[PDB]
Amino acid sequence: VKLFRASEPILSVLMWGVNHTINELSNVPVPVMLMPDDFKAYSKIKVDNHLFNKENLPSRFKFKEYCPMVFRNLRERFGIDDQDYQNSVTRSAPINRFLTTYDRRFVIKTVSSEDVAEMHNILKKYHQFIVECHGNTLLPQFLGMYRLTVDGVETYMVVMRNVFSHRLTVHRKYDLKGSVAREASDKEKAKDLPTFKDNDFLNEGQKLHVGEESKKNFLEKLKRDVEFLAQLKIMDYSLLVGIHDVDRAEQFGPGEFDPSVDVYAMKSHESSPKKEVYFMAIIDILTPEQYSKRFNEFMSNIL
Amino acid sequence: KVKLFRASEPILSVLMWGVNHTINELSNVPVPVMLMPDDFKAYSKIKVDNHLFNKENLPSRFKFKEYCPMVFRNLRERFGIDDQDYQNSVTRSAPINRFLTTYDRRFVIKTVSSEDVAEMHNILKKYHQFIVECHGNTLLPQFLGMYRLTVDGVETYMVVMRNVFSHRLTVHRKYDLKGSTVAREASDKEKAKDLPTFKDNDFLNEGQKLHVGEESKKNFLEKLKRDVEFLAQLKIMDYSLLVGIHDVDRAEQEEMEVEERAEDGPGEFDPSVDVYAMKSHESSPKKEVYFMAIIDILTVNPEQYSKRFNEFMSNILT
Ligand SMILES: Nc1nc2c(ncn2[C@@H]2O[C@H](COP(=O)(O)O)[C@@H](O)[C@H]2O)c(=O)[nH]1
Ligand SMILES: Nc1nc2c(ncn2[C@@H]2O[C@H](COP(=O)(O)O)[C@@H](O)[C@H]2O)c(=O)[nH]1
Ligand SMILES: Nc1nc2c(ncn2[C@@H]2O[C@H](COP(=O)(O)O)[C@@H](O)[C@H]2O)c(=O)[nH]1
Ligand SMILES: Nc1nc2c(ncn2[C@@H]2O[C@H](COP(=O)(O)O)[C@@H](O)[C@H]2O)c(=O)[nH]1
Ligand SMILES: Nc1nc2c(ncn2[C@@H]2O[C@H](COP(=O)(O)O)[C@@H](O)[C@H]2O)c(=O)[nH]1
Repeated sequence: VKLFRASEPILSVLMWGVNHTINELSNVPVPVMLMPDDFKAYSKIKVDNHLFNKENLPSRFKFKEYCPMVFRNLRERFGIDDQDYQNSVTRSAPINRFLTTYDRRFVIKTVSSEDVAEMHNILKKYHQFIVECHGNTLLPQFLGMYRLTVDGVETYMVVMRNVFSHRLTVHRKYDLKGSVAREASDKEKAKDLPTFKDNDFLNEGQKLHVGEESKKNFLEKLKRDVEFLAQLKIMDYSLLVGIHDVDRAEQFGPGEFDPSVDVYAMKSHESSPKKEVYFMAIIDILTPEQYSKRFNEFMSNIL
Repeated sequence: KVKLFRASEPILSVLMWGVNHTINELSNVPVPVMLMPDDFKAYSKIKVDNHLFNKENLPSRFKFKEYCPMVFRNLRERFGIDDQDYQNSVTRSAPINRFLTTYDRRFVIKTVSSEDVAEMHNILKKYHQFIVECHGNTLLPQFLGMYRLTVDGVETYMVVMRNVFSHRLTVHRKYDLKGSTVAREASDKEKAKDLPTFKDNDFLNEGQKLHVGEESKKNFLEKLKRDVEFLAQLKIMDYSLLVGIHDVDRAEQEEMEVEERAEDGPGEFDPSVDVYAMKSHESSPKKEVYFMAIIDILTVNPEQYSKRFNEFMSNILT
């Protein structure tokens, strides 16, 4: 029994919406291949309830899903069961725009009209790339795209796999581009979880010890990714890096995690100083050669 | 577990889609302690525009309206119908025949007019009360859902009710009885149909009689009494008693000829399912099952119509 109780009616519509579309899809046969029209397709539902079911939900609202067959396919290729996706969004209000499902597995990002256009723009190629690389990639994993209409207002959302662990705490965040010079602001430098940048990183001497095992895979991955982003003539994307300090945690065991769920996590190396878990993925790709090449190096340095 | 809502006509796919949709939604809605007055003016309305998506069985564009859903859910409960069952009966496979039956013959789906839906609203509060205080024991139509479908910009109203007839037992003869003083008979056109709808004068001509025996006759006549009086209270007129007769032996042979043909439990029913069914008196000639319900509830005035109706239906059985 799902009430879709959330701190805000937008979020209730979202939960209602994700629940409705996933159910709907469960009655849609899984096709032998995606078709070009699936890339221009959408489900639209308009709800108008008179004197009924008002407790958590608005009486009137619209919910639109973009390209449901493509995103259902992406979920699969990313190793994600539709029923778990649904459960993550609906069992409980997502929490604090940049939201997270209650179980921290999926990030829910508000985006713009042009963003959604940019997405349509790259979606066939992005899909094809996901196929070719068998789901293994540092790129953002796009799970669903949606427009909500509440109180006459439209709101676009993209749902992604969370870069960070969902049960492990992060002690560092470093947004990295590799160019110029970027730093953390005074105002921000004193927040609980500071979003440091390139220079703040190098001026700390911070390195990441994953061995040459993990580094070989990671770098091979990184280049094919940024090459793809470049071939798409895209840029200004960062490498989000999270650092979890095991020991500090002690102040179901520490450092323990499920690689199939925390897809970006990486164990520290034997021959390494402190014991930690790193999280590394490419974020912010919705907007060339020079940027890629550079970003590729700067990243291959800290490691 | 996939449901395609495959059907001969888009309207039917939409119906299946809608009952399925509204039942799931209702499942995330607490069962109230009691119904509230707004519940009697409530409705749900969904509007779908699919673009290049999910077009095999459903239209791309349609609307589904459920009237007073909280009331009808509660009605289903008081008639001992589980929502899952109802949903399955409607959605597992297309209704068949406007007048439809669920593929499993448990429920009837009648296409009705805007006026009908209006009349349903007029009487809905009192009907519910009357169903509460007779504990669901009535010859009246038992209403389970009311819907408006929209396909190709055309509106279609439907009411879902329980089948007057058994869902297993075959009917071999049926009558529509009113008791009117006017003449009422089966047309020449009708008589040549497979299962003709005979009328008042045909039933009398045939010397027909229904042998239910005294304990059942009383329980029936007591239902009829409050039912018609209730209908009388409301402005209601010109409803009929639907009478279906099932011949036990004839069915046994028909079954027999059904196997032999393919080659190339004894006149009983569940009274919690076949709610209008009565066995024949243990002293009847032929062994029989009857089904008897009032239908169509949406000079002579209602009170006198009821009175007429009553005395006739009372002389129909023995
Ligand atoms: N916990 C978490 N934070 C993220 C993730 N992706 C991006 N972020 C953070 O959320 C912020 C909001 O997005 P942005 O400000 O870059 O538009 C980002 O700057 C980044 O610090 C993620 O997957 N998990
Ligand atoms: N008495 C009553 N009639 C209604 C109500 N809602 C719809 N109707 C009637 O039912 C028919 C169809 O209404 P519609 O739902 O198509 O607007 C019309 O005759 C309309 O007046 C209601 O809440 N109360
Ligand atoms: N659509 C709609 N129609 C109504 C509603 N209330 C009444 N009607 C229609 O208006 C007629 C007159 O209302 P009444 O005088 O019987 O209360 C009803 O028989 C019904 O057809 C309503 O709330 N919604
Ligand atoms: N099997 C079955 N037939 C019904 C039921 N109610 C009405 N009918 C049939 O529907 C017709 C009467 O309603 P009509 O659709 O003409 O208004 C008659 O042919 C009658 O036999 C029912 O509950 N079950
Ligand atoms: N009443 C009755 N009729 C039968 C029986 N067996 C066959 N008949 C009838 O006799 C005719 C021949 O049936 P058949 O033997 O060809 O199936 C058919 O009309 C069939 O309905 C039976 O056991 N009882």
